[PDB]
Amino acid sequence: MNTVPFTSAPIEVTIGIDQYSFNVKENQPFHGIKDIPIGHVHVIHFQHADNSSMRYGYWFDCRMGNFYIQYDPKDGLYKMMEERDGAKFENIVHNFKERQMMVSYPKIDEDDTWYNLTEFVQMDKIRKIVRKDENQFSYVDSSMTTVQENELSDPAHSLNYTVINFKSREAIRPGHEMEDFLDKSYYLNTVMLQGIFKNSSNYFGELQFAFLNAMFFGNYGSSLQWHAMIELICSSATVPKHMLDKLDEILYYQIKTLPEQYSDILLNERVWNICLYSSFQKNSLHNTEKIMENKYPELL
Amino acid sequence: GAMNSSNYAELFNNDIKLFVDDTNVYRVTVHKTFEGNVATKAINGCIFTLNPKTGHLFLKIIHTSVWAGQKRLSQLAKWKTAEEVSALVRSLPKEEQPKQIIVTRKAMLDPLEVHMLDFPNIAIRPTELRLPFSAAMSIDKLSDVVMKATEPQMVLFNIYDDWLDRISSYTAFSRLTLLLRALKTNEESAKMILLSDPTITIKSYHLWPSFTDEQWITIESQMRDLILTEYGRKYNV
Ligand SMILES: N=C(NCCc1cccs1)NC1CC1
Repeated sequence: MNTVPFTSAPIEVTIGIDQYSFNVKENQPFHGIKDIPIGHVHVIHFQHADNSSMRYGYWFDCRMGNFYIQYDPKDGLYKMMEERDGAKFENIVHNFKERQMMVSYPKIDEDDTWYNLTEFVQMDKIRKIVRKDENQFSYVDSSMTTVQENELSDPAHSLNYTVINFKSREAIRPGHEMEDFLDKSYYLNTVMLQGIFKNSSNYFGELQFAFLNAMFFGNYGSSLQWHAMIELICSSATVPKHMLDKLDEILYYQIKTLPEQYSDILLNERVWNICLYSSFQKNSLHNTEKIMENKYPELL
Repeated sequence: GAMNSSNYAELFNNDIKLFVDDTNVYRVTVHKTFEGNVATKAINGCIFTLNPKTGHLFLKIIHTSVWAGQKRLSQLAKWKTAEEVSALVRSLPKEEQPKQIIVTRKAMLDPLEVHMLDFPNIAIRPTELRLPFSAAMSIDKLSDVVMKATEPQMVLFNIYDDWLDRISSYTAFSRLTLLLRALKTNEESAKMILLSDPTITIKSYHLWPSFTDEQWITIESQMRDLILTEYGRKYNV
């Protein structure tokens, strides 16, 4: 179990760690988060009490270094940093734990939610979507745009998701216009899976990472990417059976975890109704259809 | 985006454009089978592709053989249309290619956009105008060439005959749409109007009779009456 110490909490903020969150009052004696499960990526995220505008945060993996949070009063945000002095870090964490100034990552033992949301998410792929090679952790926020969004303005601050566009020459083979537009199997299996992602684990990883950014930060371009990657699969007549089974489980946990109160802004009515009731895979997502119908029958 | 009453004069400016109408591509008769079931028999169709400024009509005849062994023909017809329009543009010199293609039904938008991905500078647009191009098969010479065809064939027409010698393309288009609206609302009455006077003939290289300017005003008035007064017989006013 690893630890992300905080130098201090000078400004009132709601802090999230994975799907958990808690309120820290301005100048409250908060010095970080302990007992963080090793083996998974994690996200620590922030929303200031005084400006709910701008949810931001850091993707990190405690196996890749010792990380801490420190408020910057010039730039006005909680920043993640790496401590290279290993002895100083263990010493710091020991003192804060001894004085019980840290909240415990509150994982119930029955609870595989976070594993199921991040099953295919790897730090190394996150850092290829969020480019800032000088840090081992990756910053994301509400307002960052995607490479495809910038094609329709600061490139260093973009989310480099895989561009999916159903009316593109990449998607459509000359002479198979109708075939490839109505059955996207070629684009899924040959262009994307064999060509770009190499395997379905990498595809699912980007899909899961897009959902989580959309959900945690209200990142609109991530939400578009998550739906696009679902729709590409559901609109393909020929999909490996194992991918469909896994997709059903992935979406099931994503739908289970979504705040009921933001379903209206995180779920695209058209894509979901198409995927569950019209597409080639309309009969292949039993768990997802059942939770969708029982939790958001309005959307349908 | 779309094309409607507000930007109507754009049709007659100097940017090459084409209207594409697919309503006569897939045509069937419905009949009873010996077992008493119902079956369709397809008949020849056509794609109606018109330059509204020049009157140039590219009439691609769709022979029934193109449906043989195919399923979901109404959906296929939209993609075949898009394939044929795309082939036409590719066959034209660059300086004759359209800058816009306006489809008369929104269901042609995606099939045409996909077939034209190679031409990202050609705008594909729908329209809110209810244009009467389906009545093209009520023009006798166009119907004749479509029904007689034994193979895929493209036939070229000027749907304005020689009218642009005397009137503007705006007026020529207004006349055409009035004639087609009339043929669509009451074909027999419309054709009676057009041919009643045996002395006004259709030249061999034309589609419509050789009316003088005065006779066209009379004709145009009679077509407006028809459209108002057939509207009466169908709608008790
Ligand atoms: N009317 C024509 N040719 C010129 C008129 C045009 C319409 C469409 C493009 S050019 N007929 C030719 C087959 C003999």
